[PDB]
Amino acid sequence: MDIILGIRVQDSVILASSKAVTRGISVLKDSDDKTRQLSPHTLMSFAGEAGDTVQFAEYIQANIQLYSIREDYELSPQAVSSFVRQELAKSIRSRRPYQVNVLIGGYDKKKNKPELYQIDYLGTKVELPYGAHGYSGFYTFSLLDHHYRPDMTTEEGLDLLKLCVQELEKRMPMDFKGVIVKIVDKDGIRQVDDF
Amino acid sequence: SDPSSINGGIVVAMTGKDCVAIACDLRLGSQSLGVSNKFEKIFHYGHVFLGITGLATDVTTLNEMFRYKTNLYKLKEERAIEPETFTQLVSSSLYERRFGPYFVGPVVAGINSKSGKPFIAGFDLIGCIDEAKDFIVSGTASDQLFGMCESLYEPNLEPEDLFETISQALLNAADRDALSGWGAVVYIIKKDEVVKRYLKMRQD
Amino acid sequence: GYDRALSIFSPDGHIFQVEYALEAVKRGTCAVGVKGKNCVVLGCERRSTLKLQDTRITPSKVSKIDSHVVLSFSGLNADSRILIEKARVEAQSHRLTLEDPVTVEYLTRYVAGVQQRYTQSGGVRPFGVSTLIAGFDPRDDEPKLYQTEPSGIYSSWSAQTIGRNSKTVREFLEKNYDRKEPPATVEECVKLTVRSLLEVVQTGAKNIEITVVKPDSDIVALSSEEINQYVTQIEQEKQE
Amino acid sequence: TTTLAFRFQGGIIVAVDSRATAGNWVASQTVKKVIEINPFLLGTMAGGAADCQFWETWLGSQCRLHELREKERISVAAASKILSNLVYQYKGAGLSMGTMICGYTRKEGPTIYYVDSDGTRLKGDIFCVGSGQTFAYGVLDSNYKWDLSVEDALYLGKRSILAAAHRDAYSGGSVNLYHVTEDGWIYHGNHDVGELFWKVKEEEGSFNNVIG
Amino acid sequence: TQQPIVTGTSVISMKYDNGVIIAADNLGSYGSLLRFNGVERLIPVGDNTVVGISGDISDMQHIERLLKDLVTENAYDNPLADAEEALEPSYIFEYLATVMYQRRSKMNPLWNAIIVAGVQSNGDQFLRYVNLLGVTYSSPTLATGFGAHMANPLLRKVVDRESDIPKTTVQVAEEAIVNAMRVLYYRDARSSRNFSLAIIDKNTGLTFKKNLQVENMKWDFAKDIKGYGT
Amino acid sequence: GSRRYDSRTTIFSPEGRLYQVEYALESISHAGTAIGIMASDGIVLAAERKVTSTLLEQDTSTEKLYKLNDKIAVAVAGLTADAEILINTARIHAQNYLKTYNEDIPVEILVRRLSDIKQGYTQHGGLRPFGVSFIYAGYDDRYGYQLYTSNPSGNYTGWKAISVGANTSAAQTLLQMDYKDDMKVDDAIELALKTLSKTTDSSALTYDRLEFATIRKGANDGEVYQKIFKPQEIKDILVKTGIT
Amino acid sequence: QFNPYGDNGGTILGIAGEDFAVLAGDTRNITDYSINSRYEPKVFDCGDNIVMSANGFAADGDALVKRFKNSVKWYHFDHNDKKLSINSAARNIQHLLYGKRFFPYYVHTIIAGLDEDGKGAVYSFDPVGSYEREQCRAGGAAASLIMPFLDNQVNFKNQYEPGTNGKVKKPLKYLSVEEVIKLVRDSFTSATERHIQVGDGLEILIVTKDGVRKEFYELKRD
Amino acid sequence: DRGVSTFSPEGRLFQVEYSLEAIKLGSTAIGIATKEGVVLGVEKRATSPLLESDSIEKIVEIDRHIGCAMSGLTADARSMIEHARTAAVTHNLYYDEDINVESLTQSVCDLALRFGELMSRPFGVALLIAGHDADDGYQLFHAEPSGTFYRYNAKAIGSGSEGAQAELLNEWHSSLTLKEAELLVLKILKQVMEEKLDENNAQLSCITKQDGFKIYDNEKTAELIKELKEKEAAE
Amino acid sequence: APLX
Amino acid sequence: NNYDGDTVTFSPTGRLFQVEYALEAIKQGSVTVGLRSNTHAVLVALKRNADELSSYQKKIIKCDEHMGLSLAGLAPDARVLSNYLRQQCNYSSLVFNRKLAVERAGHLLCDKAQKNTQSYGGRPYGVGLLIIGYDKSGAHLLEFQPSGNVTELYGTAIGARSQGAKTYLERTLDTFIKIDGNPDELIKAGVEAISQSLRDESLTVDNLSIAIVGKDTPFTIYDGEAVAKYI
Ligand SMILES: [Mg+2]
Ligand SMILES: [Mg+2]
Ligand SMILES: [Mg+2]
Repeated sequence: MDIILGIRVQDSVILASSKAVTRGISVLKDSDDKTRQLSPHTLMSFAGEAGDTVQFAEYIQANIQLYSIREDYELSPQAVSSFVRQELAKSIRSRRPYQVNVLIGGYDKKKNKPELYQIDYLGTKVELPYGAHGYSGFYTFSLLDHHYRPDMTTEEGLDLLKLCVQELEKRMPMDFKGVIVKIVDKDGIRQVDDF
Repeated sequence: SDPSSINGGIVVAMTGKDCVAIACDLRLGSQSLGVSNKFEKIFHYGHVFLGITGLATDVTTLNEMFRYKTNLYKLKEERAIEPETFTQLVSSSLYERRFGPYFVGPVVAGINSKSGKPFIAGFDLIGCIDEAKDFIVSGTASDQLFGMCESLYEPNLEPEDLFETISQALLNAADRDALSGWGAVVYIIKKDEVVKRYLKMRQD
Repeated sequence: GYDRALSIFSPDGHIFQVEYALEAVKRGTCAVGVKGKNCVVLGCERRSTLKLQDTRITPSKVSKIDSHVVLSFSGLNADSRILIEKARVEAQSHRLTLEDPVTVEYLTRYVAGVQQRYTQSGGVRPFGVSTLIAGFDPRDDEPKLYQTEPSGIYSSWSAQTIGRNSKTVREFLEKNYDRKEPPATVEECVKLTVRSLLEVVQTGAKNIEITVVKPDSDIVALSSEEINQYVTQIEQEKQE
Repeated sequence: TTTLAFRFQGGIIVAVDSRATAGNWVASQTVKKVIEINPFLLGTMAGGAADCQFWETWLGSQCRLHELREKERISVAAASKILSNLVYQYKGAGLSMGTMICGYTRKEGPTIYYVDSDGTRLKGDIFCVGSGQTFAYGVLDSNYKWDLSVEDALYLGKRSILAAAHRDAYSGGSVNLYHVTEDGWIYHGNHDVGELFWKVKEEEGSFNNVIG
Repeated sequence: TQQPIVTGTSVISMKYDNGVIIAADNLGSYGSLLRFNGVERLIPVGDNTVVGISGDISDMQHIERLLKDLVTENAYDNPLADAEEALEPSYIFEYLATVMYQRRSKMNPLWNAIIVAGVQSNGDQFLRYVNLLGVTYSSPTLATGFGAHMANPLLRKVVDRESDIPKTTVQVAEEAIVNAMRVLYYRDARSSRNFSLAIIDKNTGLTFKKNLQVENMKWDFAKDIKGYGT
Repeated sequence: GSRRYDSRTTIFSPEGRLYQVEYALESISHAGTAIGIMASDGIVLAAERKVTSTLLEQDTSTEKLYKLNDKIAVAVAGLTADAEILINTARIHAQNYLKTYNEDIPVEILVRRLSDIKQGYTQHGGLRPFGVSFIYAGYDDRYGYQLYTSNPSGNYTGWKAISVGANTSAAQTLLQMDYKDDMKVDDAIELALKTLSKTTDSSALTYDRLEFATIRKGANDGEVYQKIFKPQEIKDILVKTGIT
Repeated sequence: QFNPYGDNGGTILGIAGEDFAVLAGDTRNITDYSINSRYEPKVFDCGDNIVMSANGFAADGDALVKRFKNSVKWYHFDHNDKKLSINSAARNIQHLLYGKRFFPYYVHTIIAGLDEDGKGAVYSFDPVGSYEREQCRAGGAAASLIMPFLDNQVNFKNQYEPGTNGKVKKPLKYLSVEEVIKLVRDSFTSATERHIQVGDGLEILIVTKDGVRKEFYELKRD
Repeated sequence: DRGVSTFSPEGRLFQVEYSLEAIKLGSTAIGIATKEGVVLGVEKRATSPLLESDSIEKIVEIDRHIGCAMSGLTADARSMIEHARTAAVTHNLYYDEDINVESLTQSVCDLALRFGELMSRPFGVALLIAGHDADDGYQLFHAEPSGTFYRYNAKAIGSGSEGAQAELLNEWHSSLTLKEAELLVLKILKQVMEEKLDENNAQLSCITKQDGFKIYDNEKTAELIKELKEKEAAE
Repeated sequence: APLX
Repeated sequence: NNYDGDTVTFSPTGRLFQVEYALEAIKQGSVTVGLRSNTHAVLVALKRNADELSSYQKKIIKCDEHMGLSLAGLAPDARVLSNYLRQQCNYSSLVFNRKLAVERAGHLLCDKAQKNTQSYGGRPYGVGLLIIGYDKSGAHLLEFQPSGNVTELYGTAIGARSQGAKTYLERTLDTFIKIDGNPDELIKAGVEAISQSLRDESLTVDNLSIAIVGKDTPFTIYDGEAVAKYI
C-alpha cells in the first residue's frame, strides 16, 4: 500500500493506485491491484494497514452486491460513500479499528455526473475534484491546483495524471513500482493496460 | 494526535436586535495539509441552526444523528423543535458518551418561533451548556475569536450591522490561526427569513 | 424464550405440522420449472381475482438469489421472503470466503437445510413454502433445476411443478417431456412451459409470468405481449 | 528460516531449510517446514513454529471437511482464504506466521498464495519468506525463467536455499525439495547442507569467499 | 495481582523415625513494624495433620476457613469420618495445591508459602510444600523464607537423605528444630522470640506446643566488640 | 406446567391455514373502511372513523391516517394501539436508512421490513399477531407514486386502487368499475369519497366521521407535499363534490 | 507486580534405540540459589508404555503431566480400552499446550516410548505445542551443554572414517541399551560439573515391549 | 396435549416409539458385513418419473473408512451426517489417527435423546453405519433415534425390513465373499421393492480396507444386476 | 520460543 | 390417569406416576445380578440381543480402577449417569488425591436423579444401576433406582424375573458372604444366582457378562471366551 490518487473530470472519474506491496526490506509484489468494484458504476481504491485493507474492501463489496441483488437496483455513488463512511465511523471507536483509507470513484446514472469521494480511516468524507491519501497529496495537490480544469476530457485527465506520477517518481523516497489506472464513466469501469 | 486539532476549523454565533447570526470557516485539513475548502460546519433542522467544530468525522456523525432525532421529534410532536429544547437534546446526547466522547465544540443558534426571542448556546465536548446573551465561540482559533468578539461586540445590532461585526470577528481570528480559514460562510437569521453569505478572505 | 415443540410425531409416525405446511403449498398459486438443452424456464400463475393491481411495484413471483440463480415458490408469500433473504446473504457469504459463486445444488442444499431446521426447533413452525431453484453453475453450461419442500427434502428435476392443481400440470409434463430429447431451444422450452400452465390457468392475459435463465448470468423476464404471442400461437394449433 | 516457492512451466517448486532457533541457540536441524496439508496442497512454515504447525494441520482438517461436504477438492484460493480469515480474527493477539499455500487444480492451474499473520493474502508467481528470504531472492531472481526444465528448476530452488543457509545465521540444516504437479506433490528428498555445500562448491565453482 | 500487607516469616519442618515436626513463630509483621504478636501460624486439621503457613496473613485466615469447612464437608453423610474415611494429610495437601495453582492461573494468588506436615493412615510420614506459584516439592527437611537459607542447612546435617530418617529420634529432631528457631531469631529481622511447635507421631499422635521461647542465647561476646576497626 | 394454558398462536390448521392470522383478518373486517387511490400526479388516502360520538374532539384527533416520513404515509384498519407500535418502528427504520445512505428510504424497502416484522409473529415467539392492515401511500424517485397494502400475515402487494377494513368486497367492485389509468388527483378524491359514501354502514357520510389526505407533486417544482386534511377542509371537499 | 512464572531448574534427556527408548532426568529441584529437594522426580510413567517429562516451571510441568495422564484415562473410556500410540499422544499433547497459547505452560516437554512398529520413539515439544520426532533430545537448564555431545556420540556428527580424506562419514548405527545408559550417565555427570542447577541424583526410565523399568544413580550434591 | 419427554405406562418414550413408525414408512436400506468388506445398498424410490434419480442421496460418506446409509425422514439425517463428519475429522486432528467405527456411532447416538422442552423432537431417521478399523475390522451398526445402536452381521431397515431381515437370516454365513454380498443385497432389494429393480432406482456401495468407502456407478451396478438374473435362472 |  | 402427564404432578394418593413408569422400564430390562464378600464384589449380567445377526447389548460399565456398575433399562441414560460417576471419581482423584467412596458415589447419583423428578420439562432417568466397588472400608454393592433411592446391600438383582435370583441370594446369604480370598467361587455363586432367572434360554459364551473388583483386583470385565470357564 501507499499511493492512491483520484481525479474527477467532465465525464469520468480516474483512479490511480500503486502496484508495490512491500514487507520489511523486500518488495514482495509489483503488480498488486489495490481496488474493488462495488457495483458496475462504482469503484473503490484503498490503502493502509496490511490485511485490514483487503478485508475491509471485500466486506464493503459483499454488502453493496447484496443490496444490488435484493433491490434489483444500483446504489448511487453518494449513497455508497455514506454507507462506507458510517462503517469507518463505527470502526474508529471499536476494540480494533480498521486502519484503511479509501477513494470512491463513481458515475451517477440518474444525474449523468462523475463523482469522487475521499474517506479516511476516521470516517472523514469529502467530495472533491481531485483527491489523494497519505504522503501522495503533499506533491500532487499543489500540482493539480495549478493544472486542473473542471471541463477536462478523459484524455486530458490521463495526461494530468501522468504528470503527477512523474513528480512522485522523482521526489518520493520509496519505489512504488508504477500505478494501475482505472476509468469510471457512463459505460462502467475499465482498466488502462499501458501506463 | 490531539483529536480536536487534527482537522481544524471555527464557529462563532452572535445575537442582535430581533435576530441572530452564526458563521464558520470552510477549511478541512489533515494537520498541515489542507484537504478541502468546501467543508461547511453549520447545519439546520427546521429553523434551529447548529454549528460544530472539532474532529470532522464526529461533526458529520452528529449532524446525521441530530437530523435523525429532530425528524422523529417532529413526527411525534407534530411541530418543529425550538432552540431551547434542541440545546437540551444536544447536551443529553453528548453526555451519554461521557467516557468515550465525540471530540466536538457545538454551537446552537436560532429564534424561538413562539416568543420571538433570539437564542444562542455553546457546549464543551461532553455536554456542558454555555448560555450567553452576547456571543459564543468554538474551534482552534477560539482564543482569537474571544478577543475579537469581546472588543467588537455591542448589544442590539441591526441585521446589516451584525453581519459586519460577526464577519470581521471570524476573518481576523481565522488569519491568526494556521488550521482555520480557506473561505467562510455567515448566516443572518431573522424571524421568517434567513440569508447566507460567502465571504472573500485570504486563501493561505 | 418460547420453547414449545410445535412440530412433533403422531402415533402413526407423521409430523402433522409439516404435512399441514404442505397443504399451504397446495393452496398457493401454481409454479412450474422446465429445463431445456441450454436453458431453464420458470413459469408462475397469478390469480385474477385481483384487479386494480399495480404490477410495477407488486413483488414478483420469481426472485434473483444471485446474478446466475433464481428462486420461485408456491405457498405463503410472507414465509418465502425470509428464505429468499437468507439465501441471498449466503450467496454473498459464499463468494466472500470461497472466492466463487454458489452452485445451484449448494444454494438449494442451504435453503432446504433452513427449512429442515424449522421442523425440529422449539418455538417455531415449518415454512409453508416449496421452492423451485434454477440456474447455471459458474463456468458451466449444464442447466440445473431443483425443488425443495417444508420437510427439508430436496432433489433435481428435468421438469417440475408445485402449487394448486400441480398434479394436473405434472400429468401434462410427464407425457409431453422427453428425457432423450429436451427442448432444444429457448422458444421450445418457453412454449412447453406456457402450454403446461394453460392446462390450469384460465386466460393467458396477465395471469402467466415467464422468466428465462441462460448460462453466464443471463436472466430476463418476459413482458405481457411476448407471453401473449405464445398463448395466441398455441390456441390456433389446438383447433384441429 | 528460509522458504521459497515459485511457479514455472512444469508446475511449482517448493524449497525450505530445516533449522529452528531459540535466540542464538540452535534448537533443531531437522524441522519439517513443509506441511503436507493434503496430497494436493503444501504449506510452508516461517515465523512461530507452533503457530504454523498447529494452524496448517488445522487447515488440512478444514480442507478435508470441504471435500466431504462438496464432493470436490478445495481450490487453492479457498484453502488460503480459510487460513487468512482465521489469522485475521487473531490479529493483534501476537500470532507469528509467514506461509505459502501451494497447489495445483484444474480450474486454477498451478497457484501460490502468500499468507501472513497480519492478514496479508497475495497471489503471485515467486515468493521467498523468512529471515534469509533476501539471500534466496538474489539467487532466484537472477536465474529464474518461466521456461526452466523440471530438472533445472529443482536445482535453482535447492541452490537458493543453500545460498541463504550459508549467509543467514538463522537458516541451515538441510534442504527439503518438493515438486507440485496436477497429479499432486512429489517429494524430492532431504539434502544435508553439510555435504551439499562442498558438492556444489566443487562442481559449480561457486563460493570462492570460503576457504576451500 | 496483589501485594502482601501483614506477613508471617519462616516455617520450618523435618521428618524423624516415627513422624514429623513443624514450627513457626507467632509474629504478624506490617512491613518493618512488628505489629502483631499473638498470631498462630500452625493450624491442625484433625489429629493427624498440621498446616504451617507463611506470607500474607489475610490469605492465611482465608485458608484457615477453607480447611475448617473441609472438615465439616468430609463429615457429611460419612459414618467413617473419624475412622477409615477421615481426612488424610495427602488429601489436605492436594486440595490446597489445587487451589494455589488455580489462583496463580487467574493472576490473583494467595500470597503464601505452605508446608503440610502429617502422618498417613498406614504410618508413613507426610511432608510437602506448596506456594503462591503452585510449585510443589517434598524433602526430608522443608522450610520457607529465611528458613530455606538458614534452617535447611542445619536440619540437613541431621537428616541428609532418606536413609537417615529411621536413625533420627524425636528428641534429636526437636533439638535441631529448636536450635534452628534460635538461629532465625539471631539473623532474621522479621522474626520473634516466641513460637509454636507441633509433633505428629504415628504412636503418640498430635502434640501441639504453644508459647515456646528461644533461650540459651549467646550475647556476652558483644561487650568485647568496640568500634568498627581501629 | 404452563403447557396447559398455551394457545399455540403460530401453528397450521389441517387445511394449511394460520388460525390466528385468519381470525385477525376477521377482526379487521369490522374496522372502519380505508381507501387508497393512486393517480398519475398524486395519491389519495381516505378513511372512515368508527361510529363517532358528538362530544369527540375531531380536530386534534388521529385514528386512521399517520405520517411515517415526509414522503410516506399510511392508512390504518384494525387495532389502533397495535398500529402505533408498528408505526414507530417504521418511523425509526426510515431514519436509520437516511442516516446510513443520506437518501430518503424507498417505499418498498420500508413496506418489506414492516411486513417482515408481522411475518415473524406468525412463525415464532408464541405471541399473537398484530391485528392491523396498512395501506401505504408514498413517493420516491425510482417508481414515483406507489400504493401498497400489508396484513397480519406479513404479505404485501402493490395496487392502483385498494380498500381495507369493512365492506372491501363492495368497495373493490366500485373502484374496479370507475377507475382508469389516466386519472388525476382531483378525480381520485371524488372516487374515494363516492365509494365510502355507498359502502358506509352509517345513514349519511359527514365531515366529522372522515379522515383524508393527499400526496401530490403540487408543491413548487419537482418536490412532494403531504396534506393531512383539516376538518373544515373535509367539509369543503364534501360540498364541492355534492355529497352534502 | 505478581510474576506467575518461576524456574525450577533441572535437566532432562531422551534417547531412542532400535527396540527401546530411554527418558532420563535429574532429581534436583531449585529456586534461585537454593535447593528445594534433592529427590523430586519429574519423569513419569503415564500408562500405555509412554513416559513423559515436562521440565522448566514445575507447577506448569505437574499440571501438564496430570492433564495428559487424565487424557490417557478418558481415551480408554471413550474408545473401548484402545492403546494410545506414541504418535497419537504427541498430537494430543500439542493441543494441550496450544490451548494455553496466550498464557503458556513454561516447560520443555519430552515423551518417549515405542511406535506402532515396535521401534524406539522420542518426541519433543516447545512451550506452545510445536513438536517433532527425534532420535535424540536434551531439555532444560543444561540442554545447551548436553545436546552438542549427543549430536557427536549418538548421531555421529563431524566424525569421518580414518584415512578417507574426510570423504566418507562414520556410518550411523543403533546403540544398545548398555551403550545408551553410558552416554546418559556421562552426559549428566558432565552437566553436574559445569551447571549449578544440575546434580543430586539421576533417574532413568527405560521403555521396552516388556514394560517400563527404572534405574537410579547418585550425582554430586554441591 | 402432553409432554415431549413423557413415558408411557409400559415404560417407553412416546416420541421415540412414534418416530420408529416414521422409519417403517421410509425406503428400504440393507447392509451386509463380510471379512472382505461391508456392502451398503438402498432403494431410491423416486416419487415421479420426471425426478432425476441420481440426485437422490441416501448413501453417504462420513470419512474414508466409514460410510452411511439412511431410511425414514431423510432430511433429519443431514445434521447427523454433519456431526459424524466433524467428529471423525476432529478426532483425526486431536489424535493423528482414524477414529473407531464404534466410537463414531456412539457419538452420533449421543445426539438422539438430546430433545425435549436441545431440539424439539427426536430424529425420524435410522442409519446403517458401516466401516473398518484396525482393532475390530469390518463392522456394521444400526443407529436408532432411541440412542441405541447394535452391531450387525447383516441388517435391513425401512418398509420391507421384517421380510428382508428374515431372508438375511437364512442367507448370511461367516465366509461370504464381497461379490456374494453384493448380489445378496440386490436380490433382497428386488424382493421387497415395489417397482422393478434396476440401476436407476437402486444404489450400491461398499467399504474396504484397501480402497476405503466407494459408491458404485450405475454402469457397475447394472452389470451386477445382470449377473444376478443369470445366476437365478441357472438352476 | 522456537522460530523458523 | 390425569396425574401422569409430567413428573411435576402428584396423584391424589401421593404418587409420582412418571417416576413409576420409569421404574417400569427397568422391569422390562434384561436381568443383572450383584453380590459381594468381604474381600471382593461381583457383577453378573445377562446380555440381550435384537436377533441372531445382532450383537449382545453390553450391560457393564467401568467408572474407575476401583468402581463400576451394571445397567438395566434405558442404556443411554446409564451412559449419562456412568459418565457423571467417571467425572466425580476423577474430580476426587485430581483435587484431593482421594479414591471416591462407594457410599458417596451413591449419594451423588441419588441427588442427580432427584432433580429430574421435581422440575417441569425434564423426565426421570429410565434405568436402574448396580454399583460395585472396593474402597478404604472394604467391598461394597449398591442398588440405584431412578426414583433417587440408593440402597447398600450384600447382594441383589434387577430386571425381568430378578425375583428368582433375589430369593436365591436371600437363602445363600450366609454362604457367599464368607467367600473371602477366592474370586472364582464368588463368581460361581453369582452365575448360579442369575441362573434362577432364566426361562427357555441358557447361559452361552457370548450371552454372559461378568465383572469383579476387590482387595488386589482392579475393576475388570470378562466377556467372550473368558467366561467359558463358568458355564
Ligand atoms: Mg489562516
Ligand atoms: Mg497556508
Ligand atoms: Mg553448592
